[PDB]
Amino acid sequence: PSVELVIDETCRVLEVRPQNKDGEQLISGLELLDKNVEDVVYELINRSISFGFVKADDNRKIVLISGALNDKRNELKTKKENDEAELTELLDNIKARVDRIDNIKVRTITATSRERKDALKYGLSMGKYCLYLEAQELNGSITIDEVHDMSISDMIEKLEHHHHHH
Amino acid sequence: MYGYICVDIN
Repeated sequence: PSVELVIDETCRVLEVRPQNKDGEQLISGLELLDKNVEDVVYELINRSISFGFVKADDNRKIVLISGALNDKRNELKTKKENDEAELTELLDNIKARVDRIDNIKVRTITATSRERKDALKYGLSMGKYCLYLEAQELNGSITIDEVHDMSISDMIEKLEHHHHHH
Repeated sequence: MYGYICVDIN
């Protein structure tokens, strides 16, 4: 369930847009605009349980909160590290916020403008593109089509059960 | 303009 939430300086989600088709049906009829990203993701995960896209209690479910620093922010590269650091803390807050839901274990991945441009074209979230990218380095036996339907939890084991060795 | 958060719920 890949969704991209564009946030303002005040941490409020300006627009909720789908990265993948699964996220599109999930966000159908969701008013989550002008609200803080922390509550936005919390309601979003819970609605993924309601629609039944993902299993709440059955599997060790990894929920991915990935965030990238925007292209316009990256106009200059002066202390872009600082913005990334604050972004990492922003994501760390989202992580601690949404982990309060039943059997939700969260991974947070900070990404650059590259992962986001590619992720929206490949039809995934930034972090699911990022671990796919790394999984093609660690193996290369993972296709982009399967990534649309698979779990990010299953992607972690794709990366760890790496078979670029024969 | 701060950033974009791509979530993937499993």
